[PDB]
Parts: sequence; structure tokens; C-alpha cells
Amino acid sequence: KSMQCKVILLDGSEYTCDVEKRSRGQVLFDKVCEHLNLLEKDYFGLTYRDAENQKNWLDPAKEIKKQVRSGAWHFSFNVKFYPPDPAQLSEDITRYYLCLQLRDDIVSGRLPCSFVTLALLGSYTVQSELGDYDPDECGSDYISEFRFAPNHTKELEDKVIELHKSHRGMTPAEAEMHFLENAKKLSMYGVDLHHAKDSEGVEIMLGVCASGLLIYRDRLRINRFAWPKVLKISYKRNNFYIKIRPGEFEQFESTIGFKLPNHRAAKRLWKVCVEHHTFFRLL
Repeated sequence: KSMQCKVILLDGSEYTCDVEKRSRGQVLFDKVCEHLNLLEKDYFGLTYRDAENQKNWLDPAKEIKKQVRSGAWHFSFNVKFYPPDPAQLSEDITRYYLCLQLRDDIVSGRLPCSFVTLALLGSYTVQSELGDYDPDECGSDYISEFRFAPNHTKELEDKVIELHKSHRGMTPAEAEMHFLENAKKLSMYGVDLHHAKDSEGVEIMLGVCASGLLIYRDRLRINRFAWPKVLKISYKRNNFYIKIRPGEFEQFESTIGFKLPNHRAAKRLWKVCVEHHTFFRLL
């Protein structure tokens, strides 16, 4: 009567459970959040890979079986909605899971940042995980197992140690809050990037986030539409559309369109925009 599910958690461990063959995604998500003692679960979600090898969010309202065709019900637990101000979350654990996601976002290269910031972020991770710097625990070797960046240098390793020394007395909660104050201001913080083409076939990326819909060309942010200004989000076939009122007095409506690689891509973008629009209105 049941299906085994496997979920990769943010610390790299794996959660296994069984659900009924006709369960909605909510059943599995609730089990995972329970396992994690996670109360502020609306910021999080589960992703799977479809038959094209594309990442998709599992829709909690729909049967798992309609979404994951394969019986390989294998998911990843991730941050879905990155809070714009993590200090306003109710629980330290929520912030801890957010930090685990952000460390991965940094190490994988998905959240770029400056050497200076990488080193400061690292130093908070180290203070959180290891506590106070101490010569009798802290040899030259003591952080060779942390990854602080996509590419590791010794100049980075040395600056992390220097900044760690300065944090003496900081509790893990304070260290995590500083980590998050710094991360939340990074330009790509919480931005879900999608390949698309504009009206003149030029290759761009569209980024979905709490602030709005962002447009990049050549690693350069060239536009931004805040969600309150976005009046309609729709798709048709391989195309995604937003409706706005341009101009100083908003006297007319304009629909801007983007070409994605296929209907599935346009539908995924559309869904992730609509969910973000909704979430960050109600927040």
C-alpha cells in the first residue's frame, strides 16, 4: 500500500519514510518538517528531478504520483522563499536551516561574493560550529574541513581565522544572525535564476525573488519589476508574460514577453513567480 521516500537534508543526511501511494506532497513535507522540528515551514519546500533531469518543486496540494512518474521518490529539502529579513523569524532553528542552505549556495557558486564577505561569512560559520578560538584546540590545521567558497585559497583560510579570533564570546545564535545580516544583502541572495530569451531573441536570465522579477544580461542586472507593480503573470506555450503599467502616471498597460526553451520551462517559471508574488504579498 506504500512508497518509500528519500529526502536529502541540508546537512547532507538522508531522511527515509513511507507514504501511501496516493499521498499529496503535503504528507511527505509534513513528515520531513516534523523530523527537523521545524515549525516555520512555509519558507521551505522539496525538489525532485523529472524525466528531463530538471529540478521541480513538489506541489504539496497535488498527488506525488502525478509529479514524480518514476517510483524513485527521491527529494531534496531546500529553502523555497528566502526571507528578506531573517532576524524577524521566530525560531533560531529556522535561521540555522537558512544558514545551511546559504553555505551551500555560496560553496556551489550560486551566491557570488567578494573575498572580504566570504571571509566574514566563514568566520561566523566557524564561531557558530566551533565556538571560541583557542590555541589548545586551534592548530594551523583547525578549519581545513570547512569549505568557505567555490575555490579555496590560503589567503581566505587566513582571513577567516583572523576574523574568528575577533568573535570571542559570540553564541551560535548571534553568529548565525550576523552571517544572515551579511548574506541577505548580497545581490543574488535568494534569487532563483531561469534561462530565457527576450522579444529580440537575446539571451537573458530571469531571477525570481522576494523583491520581484529581475532581468540579467551578461552577469549584469539590467531591470527589475517589483511584485506590487506586476499586474498579471501568465504563460502560453513556450512563453512567459508579465503585465505592467509603464510611465510616470501608469496610464496604459503593457505586456512584456519572454521565450523559454519549452512549455515545461515557461510553466515552471510561471508557477515560481506566482508563488513568490503570493507569498511576499501575504508576508
